[PDB]
Amino acid sequence: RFKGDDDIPYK
Amino acid sequence: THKIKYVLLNCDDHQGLLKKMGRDISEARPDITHQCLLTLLDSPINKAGKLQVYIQTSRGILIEVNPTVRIPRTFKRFSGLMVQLLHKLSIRSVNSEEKLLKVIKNPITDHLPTKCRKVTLSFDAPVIRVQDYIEKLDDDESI
Amino acid sequence: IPTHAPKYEENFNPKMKAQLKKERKFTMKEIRKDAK
Amino acid sequence: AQHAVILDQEKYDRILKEVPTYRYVSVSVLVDRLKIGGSLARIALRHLEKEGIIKPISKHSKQAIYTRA
Amino acid sequence: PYKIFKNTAFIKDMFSSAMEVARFEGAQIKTVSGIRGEIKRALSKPEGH
Amino acid sequence: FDRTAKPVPVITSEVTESLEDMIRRRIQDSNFDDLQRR
Amino acid sequence: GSFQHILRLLNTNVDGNIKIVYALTTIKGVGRRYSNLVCKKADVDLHKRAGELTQEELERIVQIMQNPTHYKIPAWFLNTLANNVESKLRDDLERLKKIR
Amino acid sequence: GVSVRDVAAQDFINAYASFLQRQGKLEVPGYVDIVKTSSGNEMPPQDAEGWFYKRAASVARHIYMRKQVGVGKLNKLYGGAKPYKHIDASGSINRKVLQALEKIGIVEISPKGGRRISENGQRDLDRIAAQTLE
Amino acid sequence: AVPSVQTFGKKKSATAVAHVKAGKGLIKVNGSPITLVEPEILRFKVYEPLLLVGLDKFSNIDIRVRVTGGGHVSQVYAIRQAIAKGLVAYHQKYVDEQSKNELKKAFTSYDRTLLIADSR
Amino acid sequence: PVTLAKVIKVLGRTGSRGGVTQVRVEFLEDTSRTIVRNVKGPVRENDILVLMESEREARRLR
Amino acid sequence: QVDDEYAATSGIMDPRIIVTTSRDPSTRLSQFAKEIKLLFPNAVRLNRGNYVMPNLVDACKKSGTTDLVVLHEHRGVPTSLTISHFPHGPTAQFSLHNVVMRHDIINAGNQSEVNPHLIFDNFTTALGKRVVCILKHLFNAGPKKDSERVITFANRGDFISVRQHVYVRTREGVEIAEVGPRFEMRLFELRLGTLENKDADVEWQLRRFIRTANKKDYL
Amino acid sequence: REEFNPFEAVGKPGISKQIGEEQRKRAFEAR
Amino acid sequence: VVLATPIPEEVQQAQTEIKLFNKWSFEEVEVKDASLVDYVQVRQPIFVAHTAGRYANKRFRKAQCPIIERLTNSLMMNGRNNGKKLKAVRIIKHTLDIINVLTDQNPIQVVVDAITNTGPREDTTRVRRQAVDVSPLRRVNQAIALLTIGAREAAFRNIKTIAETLAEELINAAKGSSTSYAIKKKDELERVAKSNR
RNA sequence: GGAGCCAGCGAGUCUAACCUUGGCCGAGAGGUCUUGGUAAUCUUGUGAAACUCCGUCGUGCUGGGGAUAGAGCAUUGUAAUUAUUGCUCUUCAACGAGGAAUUCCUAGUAAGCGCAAGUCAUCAGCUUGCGUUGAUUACGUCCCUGCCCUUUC
Ligand SMILES: [Mg+2]
Ligand SMILES: [Mg+2]
Ligand SMILES: [Mg+2]
Ligand SMILES: [Mg+2]
Repeated sequence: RFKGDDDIPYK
Repeated sequence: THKIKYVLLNCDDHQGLLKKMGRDISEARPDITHQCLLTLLDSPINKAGKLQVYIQTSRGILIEVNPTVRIPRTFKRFSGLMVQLLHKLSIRSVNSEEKLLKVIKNPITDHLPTKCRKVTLSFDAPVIRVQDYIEKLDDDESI
Repeated sequence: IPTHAPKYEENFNPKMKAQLKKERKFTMKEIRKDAK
Repeated sequence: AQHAVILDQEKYDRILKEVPTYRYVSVSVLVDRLKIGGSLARIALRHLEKEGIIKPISKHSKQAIYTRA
Repeated sequence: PYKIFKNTAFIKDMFSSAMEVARFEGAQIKTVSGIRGEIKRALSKPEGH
Repeated sequence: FDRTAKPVPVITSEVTESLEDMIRRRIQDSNFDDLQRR
Repeated sequence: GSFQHILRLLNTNVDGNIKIVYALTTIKGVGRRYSNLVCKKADVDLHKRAGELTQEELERIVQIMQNPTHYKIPAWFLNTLANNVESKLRDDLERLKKIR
Repeated sequence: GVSVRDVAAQDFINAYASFLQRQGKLEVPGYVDIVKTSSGNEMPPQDAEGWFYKRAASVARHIYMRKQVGVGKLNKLYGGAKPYKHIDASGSINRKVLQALEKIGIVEISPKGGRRISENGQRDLDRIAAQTLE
Repeated sequence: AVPSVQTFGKKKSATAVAHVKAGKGLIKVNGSPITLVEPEILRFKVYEPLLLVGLDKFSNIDIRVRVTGGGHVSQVYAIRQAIAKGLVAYHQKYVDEQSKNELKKAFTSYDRTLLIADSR
Repeated sequence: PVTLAKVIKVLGRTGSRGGVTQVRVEFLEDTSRTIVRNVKGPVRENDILVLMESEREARRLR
Repeated sequence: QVDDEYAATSGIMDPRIIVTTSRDPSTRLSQFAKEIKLLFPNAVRLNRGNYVMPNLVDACKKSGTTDLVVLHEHRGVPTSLTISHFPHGPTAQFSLHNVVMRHDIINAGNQSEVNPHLIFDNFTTALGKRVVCILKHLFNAGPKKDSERVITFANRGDFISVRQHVYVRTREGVEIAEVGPRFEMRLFELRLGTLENKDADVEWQLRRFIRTANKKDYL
Repeated sequence: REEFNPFEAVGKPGISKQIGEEQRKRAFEAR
Repeated sequence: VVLATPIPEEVQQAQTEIKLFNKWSFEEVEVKDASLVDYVQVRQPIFVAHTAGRYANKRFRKAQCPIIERLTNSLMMNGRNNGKKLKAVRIIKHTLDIINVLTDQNPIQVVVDAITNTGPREDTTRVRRQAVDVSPLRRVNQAIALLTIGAREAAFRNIKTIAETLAEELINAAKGSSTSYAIKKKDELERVAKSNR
């Protein structure tokens, strides 16, 4: 689970 | 968007191209939308599931933003999402269960709740207390 | 509320066999012109 | 959605209890209110007929309509 | 020939692929019997017909 | 390879200017071949 | 006993709520028709759902699957170049371009 | 003066098929339960037990209405769409239906071609018409 | 010979030939009773003359209808038209003309298509 | 309460917008009283129309 | 000279035309049929859904029509145009090549539907006069002298190019603007009878497999 | 003259054949 | 009555009087609103809807067509149902049966009450918008259209079929309850017209 | 999945092998032995489809969807293990009603459904014809747009 100021993963 | 590959037209990154289009590049800034959606979607009210965002593009494109979506915080990736959305008319989740961003048919009213109060932000209009207006507004209605 | 990442491509292209078929159609159209 | 696929004893009893009550009885009524599978709604309707709890008004293959006895 | 509909006919072994037929569309052709005919169009399936 | 029939005529520009010139020339004298009531 | 909401057949998770034929269809190599045939050979009532099945029925179905010929499943029933073509097309296009 | 035509088609077919399986004299080939009955069909007859007897009843009925019928016309009659181009039914099943019906004596090899309703078969069908009318 | 009349009914390509003779109220279509005509939903669409003019008129006569061409609905329309026209013709030929008058009156009052062909 | 009025004449040359017809209706309650109304669908003489308001006077809608 | 079938009616009774299409027309053919209606001043478009030719020709003949126009297409591309003159022919069939419809134009505008002036150019042979005579009588007689619309049929190697223009006379020259459509029509059948009668005698008929076909001229 | 001939209001793409043949025409001239 | 060809008992009761599907009588059905009287046609009784009558020839002939046929015709739409009038007749028969089952009152009068109630009495026309009165023929047409499309949309992706959802829509419309889809649009259109009054 | 079950336009073999009924074999595709027809005569009532009745399924990207792919059983040539057209099984994707915009349509009409012939242009799952089921809305206006007619004013 992502939270707060996380950016979506970059592949 | 415009083919150079399709790239979101930007105020600083692209100047000559928008001149060729004849559009005043001053009104060619999607970063304002990116930040506004960023500040919106990250607000606790979204985390409480009491908000829906609608985007009306200047061209006349209406976009529905599912509260579950998460735009990339980096502007460069945000542009990649927009060009993807505008051409495919929809964005699907990584898990492939729901369409987070969807283009929808105008007018806006049909999508809005049956009983809803409509207001705009006007610098010339009387200055109000946002909190006070929301309590005196009725409950079943939406803003 | 649930949070799900949006899926997208870094660069959008609007596999090779279809590309081969695509080149064929272009070749069909031109050669027909030359014959006519 | 989740509609019950099996006739349990507690599910058996309730079908007998309310099914006299409804003015209108059909496959749709059973699934909507009793959360029972469509096939089990059908087997119930042929079941409920043979004891006479419900009376048939018109029998069509797609649509079956019944009333309380 | 392998399939015949009165004047119209389908022919095989003349061309290896549809590549060739497009080049030779409308060409003058005739049978050994002397009946004249024409290359009307290339069949997509199979190649060369 | 020998061709059987007339190729379909193509309207390149020069054909267009020739036809337009013919039309303009005809209308200049009002040389119209038109049906008339009797 | 208790109805089985989920079952494990041939290393596959199968939902109990589905009819036996269309429940076995989820198995790789098993279609609607093959599922119907194996169910029939197993002498299992098709109107039953997957979870009402007794253990002997499940084992019989498994053996039917693993040994089809032994139980008379019909034989008719049971189940670089592209680069060269690309080069050829390239050569054809090159000659064509040379003509023009 | 009861007759097959005096009875509803579905009712007569069902009743006479019931009489067939109750009698148990109709020969069933081993493969009835493995076949499509047609190329266009996607799935076998759901009523695996009694579909054959129902087909036999239907064939006997059509033979009653029409004096002479062959395998081909039954194949067309029992055929349906699979664009869809009206694929014909399975010849083997109709042929075995005919052979079974003539083994019972319901039908017989018609001169001039096809099959003829046997007089014994005629009175039999009239009988089942009589009971189903009741 | 037995008194008899013959009439035709038509709609689209469907054509029905009705023979009406003296009889015992025996009505047949395609060799089968009127009660077995299909489709069932339009069964009563075949019944309009019988129920409109009363069955007692039919009880004294035999009617045989042979239908060919067109679809099921057009066949039903041809059948009903043939029954009506045959009944009217029979009362014309072998019954007094006043009865023919009431028959045509009822048929036209309900649906003119029963007597007059409606060609599209 | 909605009043009922019977059409007596269908006006022409009114310049009314397409799809709208100006008519004269006499009230069922009082025959003498007559009022000009605007109708949005197919209308003929002698038919009865429902008037939610009996006060407004019809004006050309361009 | 005006042909026998038209000599009776060539310019007293204005031609009344029905333009129609084949069964289940595509959208493009319907648009093309609309354009052909506008080309002919007295044309009325009739949707041919399940109509049958003997019924069509009979009903058309009972209504007193002079000419019937039926259009055929291939994947929304007009292919053939047949003109049949009542009460007893002739029937002329044409093949349409390089068809360009006015729907292909943005901001095109509306046509003028005045009685158009006619231009038939390079028609010399007897068959050519037949074609000109057939086409001429589709239009009204004696267009007004100042009518700004002109329809031209130009023969170039048996291929009749059809164009329409609207002209304005200027002090030093006249300027003409094409309104469209563009299409080249080649005759390939001519029969002495209505289109319904398949047994009608063939007045003229195009030989395509003849060795001189690649160079032979007819109109 | 140039303005009021849309086919050569502006025409939709692909209506004309001028570009396709002119290249071949000069090519045929070269051969 | 005895005949060589046996005839059912119900058929002689039909001989007694004309009834829709040999189960419902037209004698007691009355249009409640006076204005709608001459376009909601129920006076001539019929066994079955399917009539193949010509109703598009003249402008107001449609009024003489019986209302049940109009509903059946309106029931078949959206392409996949076009041309299947037999299915429409069967669905309407089942709908009448359902309406009678839910409410003992005559389903035909229920239909009449529903079409009367749901008819928009005032609408809007572009000039901005201006409020206009609606011709009663338009009232019946829009009422039928609203009811049919509502019954359809209710059961488009629901276990409910067309017959029972149509029966529910008709019952609610006759009741005047807001649960009915078409009543919501009748009220909305009238409110919009009132705003531009 | 069974059962009921109804059209019309046409085509079809001489110095040949076309339409093919019927019998038998084959799960099917198809094979095989006969038979009628140079045709209002035989194929053919072309027992078309959609459709109707009775059953199974059941709001689940599910028994909707059939793209892609694999393995087989056959036909056609031809001498290749070459393709070709059919059938069986398995595999089972996008798609949940479609943005800005845009095209067409008034009665046997829109729309759905199939059957036949490829008869010198065009057409090969495309052209034409044939038949089956069969609607909603309007049939009034020059208000807006556009095109005309008259003033032998
Ligand atoms: Mg259509
Ligand atoms: Mg079609
Ligand atoms: Mg076509
Ligand atoms: Mg008009």
